[PDB]
Amino acid sequence: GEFADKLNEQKIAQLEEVKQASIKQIQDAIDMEKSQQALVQKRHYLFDVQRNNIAMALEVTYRER
Amino acid sequence: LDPVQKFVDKIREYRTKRQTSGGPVDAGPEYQQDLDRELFKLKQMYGKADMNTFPNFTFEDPKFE
Repeated sequence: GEFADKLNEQKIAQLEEVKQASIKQIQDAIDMEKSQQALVQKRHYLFDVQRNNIAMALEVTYRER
Repeated sequence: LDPVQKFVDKIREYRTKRQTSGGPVDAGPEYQQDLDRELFKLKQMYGKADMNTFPNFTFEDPKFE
């Protein structure tokens, strides 16, 4: 009788870790993708701020002259 | 006011002054001194350049903070 219960509870326990892993991994495929998307567009802006800053600073300078 | 009118006497003296061409009438060395003094304050106000001349320009490089 017990033969089943231990095995069964074993068998469930498994798919319980299986569903778990599975969520946790796909959440990670997810994070990775956000990391990427960010490094994409995202990062250029830093340099864009910088280039913009220059452009302005020359204009102000020209005008001031 | 009627006697008060008799302006005449002032004009005449205006007239003899105005009729005089040889600098400012009855010089007195002070005139130049005062002149020079005020001529100096204006230098202070307007700057140490030759106001008879068109200005030089060397422009500042831009500045970044």
